[PDB]
Amino acid sequence: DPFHYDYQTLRIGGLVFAVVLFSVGILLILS
Amino acid sequence: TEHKMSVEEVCRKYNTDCVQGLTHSKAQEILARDGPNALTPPPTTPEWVKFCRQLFGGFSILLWIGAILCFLAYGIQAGTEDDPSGDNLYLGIVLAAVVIITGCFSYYQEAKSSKIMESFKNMVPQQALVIREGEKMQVNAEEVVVGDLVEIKGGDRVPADLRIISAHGCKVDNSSLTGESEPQTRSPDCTHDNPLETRNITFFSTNCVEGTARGVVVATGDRTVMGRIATLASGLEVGKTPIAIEIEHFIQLITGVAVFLGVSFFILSLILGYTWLEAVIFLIGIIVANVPAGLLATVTVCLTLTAKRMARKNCLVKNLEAVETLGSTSTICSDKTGTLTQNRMTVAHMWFDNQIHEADTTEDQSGTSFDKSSHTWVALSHIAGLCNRAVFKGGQDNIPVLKRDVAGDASESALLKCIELSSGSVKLMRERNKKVAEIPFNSTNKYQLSIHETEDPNDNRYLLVMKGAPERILDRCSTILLQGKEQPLDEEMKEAFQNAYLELGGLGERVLGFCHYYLPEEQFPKGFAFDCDDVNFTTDNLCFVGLMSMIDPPRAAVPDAVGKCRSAGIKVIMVTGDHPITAKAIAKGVGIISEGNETVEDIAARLNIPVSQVNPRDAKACVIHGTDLKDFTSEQIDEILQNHTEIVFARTSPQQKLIIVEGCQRQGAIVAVTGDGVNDSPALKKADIGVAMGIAGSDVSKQAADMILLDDNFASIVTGVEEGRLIFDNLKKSIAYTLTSNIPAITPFLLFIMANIPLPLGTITILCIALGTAMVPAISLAYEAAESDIMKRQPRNPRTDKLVNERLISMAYGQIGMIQALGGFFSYFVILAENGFLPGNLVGIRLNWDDRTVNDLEDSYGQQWTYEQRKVVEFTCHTAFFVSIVVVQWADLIICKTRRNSVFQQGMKNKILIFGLFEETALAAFLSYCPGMDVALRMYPLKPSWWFCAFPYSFLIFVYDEIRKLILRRNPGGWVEKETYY
Amino acid sequence: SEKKEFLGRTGGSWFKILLFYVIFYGCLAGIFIGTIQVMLLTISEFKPTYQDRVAPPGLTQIPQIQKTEISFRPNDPKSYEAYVLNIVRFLEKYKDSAQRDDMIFEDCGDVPSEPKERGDFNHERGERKVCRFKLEWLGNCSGLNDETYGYKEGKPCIIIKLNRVLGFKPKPPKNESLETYPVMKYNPNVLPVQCTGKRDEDKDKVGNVEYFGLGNSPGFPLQYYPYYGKLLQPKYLQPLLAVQFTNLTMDTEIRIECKAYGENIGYSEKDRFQGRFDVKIEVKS
Repeated sequence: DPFHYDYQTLRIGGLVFAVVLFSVGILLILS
Repeated sequence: TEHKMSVEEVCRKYNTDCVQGLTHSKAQEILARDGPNALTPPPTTPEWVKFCRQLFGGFSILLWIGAILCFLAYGIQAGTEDDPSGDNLYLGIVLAAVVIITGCFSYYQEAKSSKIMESFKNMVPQQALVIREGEKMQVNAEEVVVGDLVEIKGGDRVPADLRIISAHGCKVDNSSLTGESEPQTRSPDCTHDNPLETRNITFFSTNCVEGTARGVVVATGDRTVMGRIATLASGLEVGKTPIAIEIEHFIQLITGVAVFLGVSFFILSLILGYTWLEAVIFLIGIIVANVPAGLLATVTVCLTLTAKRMARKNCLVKNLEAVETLGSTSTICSDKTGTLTQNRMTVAHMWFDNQIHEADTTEDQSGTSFDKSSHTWVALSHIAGLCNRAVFKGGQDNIPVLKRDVAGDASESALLKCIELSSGSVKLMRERNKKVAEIPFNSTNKYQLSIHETEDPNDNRYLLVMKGAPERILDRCSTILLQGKEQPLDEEMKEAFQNAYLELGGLGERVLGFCHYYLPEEQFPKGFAFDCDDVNFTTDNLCFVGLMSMIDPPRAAVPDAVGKCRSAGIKVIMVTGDHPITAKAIAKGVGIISEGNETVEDIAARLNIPVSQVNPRDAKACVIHGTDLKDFTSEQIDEILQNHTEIVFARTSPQQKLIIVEGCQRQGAIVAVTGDGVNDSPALKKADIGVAMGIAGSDVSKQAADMILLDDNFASIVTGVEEGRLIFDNLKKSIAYTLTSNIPAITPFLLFIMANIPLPLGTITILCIALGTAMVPAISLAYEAAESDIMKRQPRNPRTDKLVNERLISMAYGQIGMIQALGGFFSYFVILAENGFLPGNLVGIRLNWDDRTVNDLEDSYGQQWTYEQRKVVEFTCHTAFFVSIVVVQWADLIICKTRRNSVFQQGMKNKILIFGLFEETALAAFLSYCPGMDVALRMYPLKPSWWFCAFPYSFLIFVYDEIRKLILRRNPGGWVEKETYY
Repeated sequence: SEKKEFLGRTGGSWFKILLFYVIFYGCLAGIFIGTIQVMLLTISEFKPTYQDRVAPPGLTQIPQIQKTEISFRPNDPKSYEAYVLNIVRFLEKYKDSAQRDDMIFEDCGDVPSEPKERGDFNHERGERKVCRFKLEWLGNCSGLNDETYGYKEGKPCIIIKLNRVLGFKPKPPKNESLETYPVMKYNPNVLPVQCTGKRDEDKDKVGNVEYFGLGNSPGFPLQYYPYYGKLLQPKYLQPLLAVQFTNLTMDTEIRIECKAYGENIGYSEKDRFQGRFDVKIEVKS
C-alpha cells in the first residue's frame, strides 16, 4: 500500500520510548 | 664562605665597625649598590600564553592537524567541479571546536588549582634590630645590607646571613637547611670545615628560640644560602610525566596506522582509475576519520574525576596529569624532620624499676605502655611539673594539647606537653607549690638545678630537684629513689640502671635524667639564704628517680604507609641532613629498613674488624655520610643504588639531594620525593612528582611541587599510588572502548568508494556517534573499580607495558570493530532492500545514485525513483547504521567493563554504567524521532522492526569476549594471553 | 630496522596470527552471508514489503539534460545533436517493429479505457500480456514524427513520462469546475496535464503549448496501468505524452513547468521533480 505508514504517530511512540528510557536512567542514578 | 676569617678581618672586609656598625651614609648608598634585601621574584607568569599552551598539548596536536586537513579537503572540492557537499567543512569546524571547548575546561580546572596557593603564601614580617651609628633601630628588614652588625633576641627571625661574634646561650631552630628540629647552640668558635655545620654563623630565615646573639651580616638578598639553593629553576619542568610520555607514544606511533591504512588505499583508488584530485580527497577523508574526536574530551574528563576524588582526601593536585605519575613510582624518597617526624620532640620512654615504660603517642597508652598507678610515676610527674620553667600560652584550652605552640625550651616543651596529656592542667600543679630558687641553663654546666617545695602542706622538706644526663651525674649522685626504698651504690641495681640506660642513648636520644635531693631541715632550716652565684648546696650526695627520652617521634600514620609502600613493590629511600645515628634510628623505627637487617657497621662490630675488611656486598642495607657524596663519582652512586637495597642518606646538602635524585632517575626509574623543608626544593623540582607538606611545609618548596598534602597524612600517598594504578587501568579500558568504534566509521567510505555502492554512513552521523553516544559511556568507564590485586601488583615498567600497545590496536581494529561494521552493514542492507534495492543490485550504482539529473533510477523490482526519494532512503539508512552502532556498542561497553574477570564473576555493580547505557539509547531514539530535525541534522524515523537488526551481532560479540576471557583465566601465560591481553 | 635471516621479523613466524585472523574472517563472512540470506527469505519477489517512501510518482521528462536547461542553436545541427540522439536511442524500444502480437504484446483500446488489471500477484500465472504504444499517436507536425526530426518549427519536441510504480493505479479527479480549466477534458481514464510557468509575472505568454497523445486529451491513458513487475511484466511499455511549442520567441530565457493533476498525486516543496516538473528552454539565433 503506497499510503503513508503510521506517520505523525510513530514519532509519538519514539518520543515516548526516549522519554521513558531517560526517566528510568535518571531514577536509577538518583536512587 | 668567609666564616673561617676572624672578627677583625670581617670588620675591615665589609668596612663594618665591630661595635659602631655601619654609618647611615654608607648604608644609604650601598643599599642600591647591592640591591634590596629580598628574594628574587619568581619567573614571570605568561598569563595569556599559558592558556594557549594547554590547547596545543600532546593530544591536541592530532585534532589540530585533523582540523586543518578537513578544511584543505573542502577547499580542494570547491576549487574543482562544484561539490555543494560541505560534509568535509561541517566536520572541520566541529573538530576545532572540540579543542577550544576542552581547552577552556582544562584551563579552568587548572587555574582554580593555582588559585588556592595564592592564599597559602602570605607572610611579610620584614623587621630587624640593627645597630647603625651605635644606636638600635627597629627598622624593616627589606633594606638590610651587607656591612652592618645586627642583633637578634629570642623569638624573632634573622634578617640575613650572619657571622656570629658574641652569643649568650643562643639556640637557633634551622629545620630547613640542615633539617634539624633540635635547636643547636651558637658560639663564636669554629666547629667544622663546612660552614653549613659550623657554629659561628646563622642562616637566612631561621627563627631563633632562645638567647641573644650579635652578628655581622655577610650575605644578603639572592646571594645568601637560601638565596641560591632556593632559586634553582633547574631544567625543564619535571620533563615529561609518565602519563604524558604514553600520550606521545600513542600519537607518534599510532598515527602511523592512519598513514599506512590511508596510503595503502590511496594507490587502490589510482589502480581503479580515479582522478588525481579525487584520489587525494579519498586519502584526506580516510586519514582524518581515523582520529577520534571523543578521546581528548574523555581523557581530560577521566583525569579530572580522579583529581576531584583525591581533592576530597585533601590531596591538592597542581598538574592535571599529576594523578598518574604517583601510580608507577618505581622508587620513592623522603626526609626526616617535617615529613616523617612531626618536627616537634615529645616523650618516648621512661626507664625505672629495671623497666622500660615507652611513652605512647597514641591517646590511650596502648599496649600497657606504662604503669600509671605506681607512686614512682606520681613523684616523677611532680618533679617534672616543678622543674619546668616554661609557660603554656593562655587562651588555648580549645586546641589539642600536642598541636599548640608554647614558649620556652624545646625539652621543657616536650615535658609540659607530656605532663598536660598525663594529668591535666599543669598550671594548677605549678601554682600549688611556690618556687623558692632557680639555677641557670647553659652549655657550660650541662646540668640544671631547681629548688621547690613539697606537694603535702605539712612537712615541707626542702628538695633540690635536678635534671641532666646521668653519664655526668652518676659521679655526683650517691643514692637512688626506688618506690620508697633507697638503693645505694651496688653492683646489681646500678648495673641494671646502666643496662636500662644503654639502650636509650643508642636510639639517637639525648637522655634527660631526673634528680632531687631532699636537703635536711637539721642543717638547712626554713630560712636558708639561696644565692645563685654563691655555693650553698651539695653538688654531690644526690639521688635518682627516673629517666626521660626527648626523641621526636615519627608521624602516627607513617609506619603503616611506608610498610604498604614497601609491600607494593616501591623501593623506599631515605634522604636527610641529620647525624647518621639519629637518621638510622628513625628509619629503623619507621620501617624503611627491614627488621633484623644488619648494616656494614654492625657486621664489622660483630667480629671487631674494620668496615673495609668485610666485603661490601655482604650487608644489604647501608648508610653513607654526606661528606663522602662529594667524593663519590656517578658510577659509585649507580653501583650503590643498584647492588644494595633500601638505604638512608645522612648529612646531605640540597645539591647532594639533586645528585641522588638524578642518579636514581638515570637508571630508568620514576622517582617521587616527599620533602617538606626548604632544602628539598631542587629535589622536588627534578623528581618525577614532588609531594610536599602544606601545614609545616616551607614557602618555596611548596610552590615548586606537583601534589600538596593539606592534611599532612602520609597514608594519603599510598592512597594516591593505589588510585594511580586504578586510573591507569581505567584509562586503558576507556581508550580501548573509544578506539573500537573507528572501523565502523572508516569501512563505510571504503565500501562506498571501492565497491561503488550508495554511502552507508554520512559525516554528521560519525560526529554524532563520536560526540553524543560514545562520550558518556567513555567517562563512566573510569568510575569503575579494579581487580582485587591492585595493591600487590608490581610497578609498571615504563618501557615494556605502555598505555596503548599493538594488542589493544589489534583488538580494536581487527575483531570488535569488524563485528560492529558487519552489524551496521547488515542493517544498511536490510533497510535498503526492504524498499526495493536488492543486495545484488547495489554494486556499481553509486555513479547514478548520486547524480542530480538522473530522476528515473530503476531498482531491482522495476519501479523508478526520483533523486529526493532515493536520497531519503539513503538518509534513513544512515540513521539505521547509527542505531545499529548504538545497539552493538551496548555489548561493546558491557564486554569492556573488565579485562580478565568475566561480567558475571565481577558483577555489574556500577550505578553510573547502566545510566550511561540508558542515556545512550535515549539519545539515539530521541535524535532519530524528534520532528522537524530531519531537515537540519538529516535523520529520518525508522520502522520499529528495524531496531532489532543489530541484536545478533551484539550477542555474538558478547559471547566471543566471554569465551576469550574464560580462555585467558583458565590458561595463564598462554598464546591468547600473550597476543590479546592488552 | 626489521631484520631478516637472523631471527625473524619481530620474532613471530607469522602463522598463528595469520591463521587466527583468516579463520576469524572466514567465520565472520559465513555468518554475514547467512544473515543476508535469511533476511532475503523473509521478503517477496513480486511486491516490495514497503512502498511508502515512493510517494506519488515524479513526472520526470524523457530528454536528459545536464543543467536542466534546453539550450540550442537551430541553424547548427551540432548544437542539438546530443538531444535528438538521446531521444532516438530512448525511443528505439517503442518502434512498431518491436511491438508484436502473439503473447509478445497485446492489442489495446484506441480510446482511453478503464485501468484493466490482469489478476493477482502470485506466480500461478506467467508473464501477463502488456499493452502497446506505437509512435503513430505522436505527430501533428504536418509530417512524420520519427522522434526529434530536428527542424526549427518551434523547439525539439520534448516528451514526458510518469515514473512507473509497482501496483499503482492513479485516480483522476472527479468533480465539476475544479481548479483546472482546460478546453476539452473528461474526468475518467485521463489525468489532465498543464504546462504553465511563471505566468503573468515574467513569462507574459511567450509561447503556445500543444499536447498530443492518446485520445486527444492532455494526459496518460489509464488502460496501461498498473505495473506488475519486471519479473512479471518484462518489456512493459509505459504511456507517453508529447508537447510542442510553436510560437516560441527566440533569444529569450523563460521558465516553463508542467504538472499533472490527480486526486492521489501529491506535491512537495523539497522535491522539485515529484508530480510537477520544471524545465528551462533557451533558443538563440
